[PDB]
Amino acid sequence: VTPPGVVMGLAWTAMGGSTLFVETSLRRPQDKDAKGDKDGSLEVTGQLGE
Amino acid sequence: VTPPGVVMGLAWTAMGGSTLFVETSLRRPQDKDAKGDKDGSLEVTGQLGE
Repeated sequence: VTPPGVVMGLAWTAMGGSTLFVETSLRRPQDKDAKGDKDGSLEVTGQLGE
Repeated sequence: VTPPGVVMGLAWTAMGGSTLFVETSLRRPQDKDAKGDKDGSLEVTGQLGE
């Protein structure tokens, strides 16, 4: 069913190809300040090459 | 059609030359405060050499 925020993705791996999923999630409560103005920094993960 | 904020650009690459584009875009809502006085800091990207 792919609950919100997950998407399928094809990938041309070193052997064959595989239907790797990509996922995301909140990492803190949202309304820390109704006026809050701070960039919603992303934090990537999964053995990234630069 | 070159939608706003994109300009053509010649480049004397390592082999030949190619008409690579340069692109830009807003990264936050601008009117975070109608009175806001913060430097519109740029963020360059694309494997920059210093």
